[PDB]
This record gives sequence, C-alpha cells and structure tokens, in this order.
Amino acid sequence: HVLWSRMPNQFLKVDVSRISERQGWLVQCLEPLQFMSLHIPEENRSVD
Amino acid sequence: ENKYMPGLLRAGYYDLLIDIHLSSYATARLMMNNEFIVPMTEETKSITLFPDGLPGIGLSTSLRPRMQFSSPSFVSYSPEFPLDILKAKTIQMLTEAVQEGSLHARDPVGGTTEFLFVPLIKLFYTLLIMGIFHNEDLKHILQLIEPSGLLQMKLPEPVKLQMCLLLQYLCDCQVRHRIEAIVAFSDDFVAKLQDNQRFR
Amino acid sequence: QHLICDNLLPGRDLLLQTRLVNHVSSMRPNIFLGKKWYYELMVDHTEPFVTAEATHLRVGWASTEGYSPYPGGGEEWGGNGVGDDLFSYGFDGLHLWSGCIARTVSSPNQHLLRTDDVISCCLDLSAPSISFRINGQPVQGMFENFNIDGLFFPVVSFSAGIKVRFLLGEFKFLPPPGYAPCYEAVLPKEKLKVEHSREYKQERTYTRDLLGPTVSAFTPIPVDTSQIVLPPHLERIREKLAENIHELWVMNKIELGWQYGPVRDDNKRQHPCLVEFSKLPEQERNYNLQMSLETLKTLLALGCHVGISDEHAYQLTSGYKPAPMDLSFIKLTPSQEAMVDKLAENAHNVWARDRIRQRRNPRLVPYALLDDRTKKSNKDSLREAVRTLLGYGYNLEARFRIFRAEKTYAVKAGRWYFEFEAVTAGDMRVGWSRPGCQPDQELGSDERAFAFDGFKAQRWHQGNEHYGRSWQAGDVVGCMVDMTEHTMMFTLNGEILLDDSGSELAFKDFDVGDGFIPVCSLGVAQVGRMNFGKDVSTLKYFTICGLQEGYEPFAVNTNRDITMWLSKRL
Amino acid sequence: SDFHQYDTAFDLVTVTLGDEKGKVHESIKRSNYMVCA
Repeated sequence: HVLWSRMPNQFLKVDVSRISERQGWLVQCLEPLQFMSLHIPEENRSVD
Repeated sequence: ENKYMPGLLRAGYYDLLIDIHLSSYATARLMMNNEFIVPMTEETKSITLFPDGLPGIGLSTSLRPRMQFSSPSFVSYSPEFPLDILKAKTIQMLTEAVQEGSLHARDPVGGTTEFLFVPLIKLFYTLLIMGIFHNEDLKHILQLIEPSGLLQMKLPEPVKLQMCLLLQYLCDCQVRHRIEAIVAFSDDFVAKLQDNQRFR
Repeated sequence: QHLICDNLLPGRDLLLQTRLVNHVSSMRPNIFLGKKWYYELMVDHTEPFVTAEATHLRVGWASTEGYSPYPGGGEEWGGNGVGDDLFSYGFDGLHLWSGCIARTVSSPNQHLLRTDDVISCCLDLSAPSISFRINGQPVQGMFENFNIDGLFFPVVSFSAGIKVRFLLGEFKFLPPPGYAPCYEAVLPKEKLKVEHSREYKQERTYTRDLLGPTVSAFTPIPVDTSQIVLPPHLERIREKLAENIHELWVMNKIELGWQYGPVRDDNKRQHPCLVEFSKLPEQERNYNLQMSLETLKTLLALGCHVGISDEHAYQLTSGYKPAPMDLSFIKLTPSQEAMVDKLAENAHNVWARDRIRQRRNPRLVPYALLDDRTKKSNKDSLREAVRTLLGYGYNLEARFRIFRAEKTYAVKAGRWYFEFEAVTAGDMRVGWSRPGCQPDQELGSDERAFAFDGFKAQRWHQGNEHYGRSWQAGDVVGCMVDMTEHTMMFTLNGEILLDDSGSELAFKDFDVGDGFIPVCSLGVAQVGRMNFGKDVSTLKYFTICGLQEGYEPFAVNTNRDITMWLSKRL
Repeated sequence: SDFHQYDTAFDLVTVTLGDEKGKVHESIKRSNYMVCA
C-alpha cells in the first residue's frame, strides 16, 4: 500500500441542517440521520 | 430504507431479515397452510361464506402455530425484532416502489428493476405469510394491486416470478376462507342432522 | 453451521464488519488563530439518545493543513477527534480523543454533556497547552507536544436534535487561563460567518453546488535596512532628501495650529523639532536625517536602482517657512507607490518587532493584517517621500478537485444533455469521460476524458486544444454527447461554441467504450453547480438548444439524485 | 492507519493526565509516526 494522493469518494446525498447566529453565536443542527457504514478490518478504515 | 445502497447488497440484507428473523416462523406456517385443522368454536361457527369475494377477510380461525420470539440475549429460541415497526415500513416501501414503478422511473433503487422489486416483495411475501398485516393493511395492499396498480405493470422475469408466489397465498387465503365457511355450515348442519339421527 | 461460526465469526476480522453511525455534522466559526487563545461554549439542547447511540458532541481544535472532515469517511466510524490535528473533548464521561483514542482523564463532575453545561476552552501560541473546563472547573491538564502548521480553529462537531452556543464576545462566562478572547481575531477585514467545515458541497436553492478545496505563527518581522551600503554619490542627494523630508514634516504639523517650543508637549501645541534642518542637531534632526537614509537603503533592500537619472531640484507658518518644490504634480509610477506601501510596511514592522518587548498594544500585528486606517498614516509619510525622489528626478524600478457522476449512469446510447451553470471563475474543466479516468491524475489530462476548461477557453483531450469562449460569472456551459455519430457539442448559455477548425461539434469521432460520465473540475477556490435534470424547467438553456435537436436530460430517467464522487484532499 | 501527510518530511503527539491538579500524571504516549535515517 502507498499513500496515493486522491481516489474518489461520495457526495453523501444528505448531510447537515446547520444554523448559526451573530450575537451569541447560536449554533444548531437538527435532524437525526445515519450512515450505512462498515469498516474493513485488516487495513483498518471506515467507508460507507 | 436505503436507496443508494447497491443492487447486490439490497438483496442480501432483505434476505437476512428473513433468515435471521422471519424465516423459521415463515416456513412454520408454510406447512400448516395446507393442513386446515379448525376448532368448532363460535368464531368458527360464524363465517359468512361471502361478501353480502374478498381474500383478506380476517376471520382468522384454524391454528397455524404461533411464533414465539426470544430476545437476543447471551445468558443461555427464535430471535426477536420490531415486527410492528417493520410492517409499517414495508407498506411504505411498497408504495415507494409501486408509485416510482408506476411513474416508470429508471433510477431504480438497486440499479436494476430486479433489485428494486424482488427482494421487497420477497420481504413482503414472507411477511405476508406470517399472519401480520391486520386486515385493513391488506386492503391497502389490494388497493395497491387489484385496484378494487403494481400488477398492471410490466415486470421482468424473476420479478413476476416473485409476484407469482405472492399471488399464490392470496389464492390460499381464498381457500382457507372457504374451508372456514364449510365448517361454519356443517357445525350448524350436523346439529340439525343429529336430530334426524335420533328419531328412531 | 455452528462450525462455520466459531472459526470465522467471533474473530470479527476477516469479514467486513458493519455498524450504523449517526451523520457527523462538522463546523467551524470562520476564524483562524495562530498569542494565547481562549473561547467559551454553552449547551442548550442535547437529546443524548435519539437513535440507539449516545449522540456525540465533540469540542476541540484542528489545523488547516490536515483535518478534511469528509463526513464519517476517514478512520474508524469517522467523526471528531480522529485526526492527529484533532483534539476533541466532551461526552458522557467527559474525556478526550487524540487520533480517536478515548483516554480517560477524570474531572470534578464526571457529568454528561447535558443542556446546562458551559464549556471553557484554551490554547497558546508555541505552547501546546490545551485543556478544557466544564462550568469553569479544571479537567486535569491533558494535551502536550503538538506541531503548529497553519492556524488552529474551534471545531465543535455533533449530531442530534441540538442547539448549543458559542460564547466569543456576548459572553456569559470567562476565567482568564492563558488568555485572549476569540473576538480579538474577528478584526482584520473579514466578518464572522460560521460554516460547515471544509465542505466539498453546500446545499443551495436550485440543487447542491460545489466548493473545493481551500486556500490556507503571524509574527511581524521587518527586512534589515542597516546592512546596505549607500555610496557618497547618493549620500548628498539623501541629505538633500533629508533636508526636504524635515521641512515638509515642519509644514505637516503647523496646519493644525502648532508652533516651536522647547517643552516637548502636544497639548500645549509646542514642539522642539519645527526649527530648521541645520539648527536642530544630529540627534534632534536625525528623526528626519536617519529615516531618509534608511528609506533609500530599504529602496536598495527590495532590489531597486535609486540613482542619479535627473538633477535634484504657500501658507506662512510660525517659526520656519521655506518653499521646496511642487511635488504632487509629478506622477508617481505604480512601482514607486508600491515602494511607498513597502516603506509603510517595513517601518511599521520594525515598531511591531520593537514592541514585542513591550500588555499587548492593539497594533502588535504585521502591517498587512491590521486595519486600513493605521495604513493611511504610514503610506502618506512614504507617498510624499516617493514624490521627493520623482520631484527631484530619481526613478524607482521594482491541489485541485475532480468531480464525476454515478458510474451506473455512465450513459452509452442516445443524444444526452446536462448543463454547467457556473458561479466563480478559475480552473474549471467541464465535460465527459469514460469511467477509466483516474482522479489521481489531474482532470482532462489523458485519452479517456473529454473536458473543457471553461474560463481560459481551452478544451481537454490529451492536453491542450483551444476552442470556444471563456465564461463570465453566471453562464450556463451545457454538454451534449451524441452516442450515435460520435460527436460532442458545447454551448455557452445555449449558444453553440464553434471550433477553431470551423464547426459546431467540439469533440468529434471518438468511439463509445464503456459509457460516458458527466465530469467537472474545480481549481483552488472556485464554485460551480451541476444540475442533472430533476426540475426540467430549471434547465435554463435546454429549452433553446436541446429539445430542438433531441437531447435527453438525466433525471427524466430517475426520481433520485445522482450521488457524484470526488477525489478527496485526504 | 490515521496518516494523511503527503509531504517529503518529518511531521506529526503526547497526552498527559491529571490527578485533580496533576503534579505528575505526565507520561502516556508518543506515536502518531515513526522515523529513522
């Protein structure tokens, strides 16, 4: 294995519902959303 | 729920949920759907024979033995799962598949229409046999299919093969309903006949 | 069947094991930090269990070069704390992560992240002193010996039905360990805008558009001016320049009602250096003599010829009134006014280096990153000093993103269409390719890709070929493969781009191999959108060219979006 | 496995504990990772 610079990875069709402000910086993300993800064990890293 | 899950993988997990959970109580009732051993109780006495047809009339007599699910525990026998969460998803999944199929989308969820429909209907059919879908959900399934639609469509080969087996238990629901009817007659008839047995 | 299990399945590593994970939403509040720093955070909603998971709420730091938070797409089940640049904190059992290692530093509470807690954060410049606090209670100092490349920024990452708070200044709670609040680096020119952290995508109004990738120790250091030799040919003109620079500085004051006085007092309007260049001695007049020598030395620092090209050449004040020249009529070159900004930058960085010793005066930053009002007084000293040289006649002469759609929709038959509505201009290579295109190479630079760098106008099969036009911000590109007659057409807002060989067909007479994939690129910091049907009315120029020539949008087929791929910066 | 440093270099990592103030609680770990000549 060689650390090659780049290989394709997904757009991840649904990610985030972020909300923030100015006076107090009221940070907010709302929707509970999950992966269909695995990890390959013997060269350990996780993909979906 | 996954849409951008691949085609192969779609078929697998649907089979797992069968084979991990549903399969044993499903095949339990496959044998017993041909047996037809019924009591002579009052609910068996009643059954109508008719709409005053409809296959999903759930007057739901003769035995067809009951599934008993053991919770997955490692302190020590049929692994347990959310049956009732699942059943609402499946009607949701069918109407996600029928409507997108009836509008003819060629996205399809697996990649081919095979994996779009087959392993859902397989999941449906296995769930169909097991005596779930209380009898207004099955009316929605008939509204989805008869319509009195999925069956209207062109389907590929193993797709309609699965619809074929789907339709078979639907015919078997007609069969049991007629058998539950003829016992309803005969319990009334023999009690008239046993009088004529003893005028002697 | 029992025996298949025991030899394979409890070992857990030979098969590809899987588990649901909540979609990690990562953020950042816009502002790089590279002094001793400090910020605060209060929690408002958690919902610690809305899934069969303890919902995560991680707090820490990360670098710019490193930490590309592709969502759940790095190490073991993704998220925060996973990087060697990530140092996250805060959870059920508060303790940290470093490379996603749940080491178990204790606390005086051992309390869950609930809707009440106030998180107190810190960091130093060149000291890796990172240790956080809950409601201002010490959590047993943790982090040491980490490298500093780029400028570290607050992170907070989480996923549930959550609202929380930063507290930046609009505080609610602030002890002083380390110290400087995070409102201190809002200054330079930028406002605050809190974003979703590094963001290959962003979700917008039409459909989702594409951002990629990014552009990245701020200590002020001037260039040395004393190790530069001025010949005695130039010392006399420099003393003529110092004689001009002293009396214009005398004329610069007295317009505001000043006068000569032995007491160096500014409220009494009396200043000891308004009397002549000759009468003030060479430590009192050296405020104008040495500063005109070191300016012409800083002229020779940046590689400029400050030499004899031409011969060197009114409100009555209250103590000294000469008349040098008419200086602002002689127009300075753009190389000469840039040196006036260099004389403004080099001299002010000397004061910023000399005030390293002297707490923390508000102008202790380099000349470029401070506000434009402190830039005015430093330039107007050197813009008029540049007018003394041109007035006396002395000339001064001074990685990428790859995008492709879903391989299942590597379409192979028919006349197809998509469009590329383009937002920001740069390296924007747009087109089609076979699925064999390595994203590990740069885009269009091979035999399998038929691309078009929109801006710069050049199209891409096996390198350069110029063509077409360069688009202006808000132009639809449009790409059109004919799979039958193996041609490919380009437009620009429904206006078909001609060859430089004399035809409308851009890429002509290929062969259909394994399908063709819709393909776009991004340069350093450019933004673009790829709309693939779904809203056929939003196809802005498919209605003009398209429907006529019988092309096909993509999501006439589908009902789902096309999940594209990019090659990661990681 | 967590390594994404595509540079030609020596780049990278220690954690300390506390005992409610510390007083030592220092030595835990170093790796990130390893370099020879």
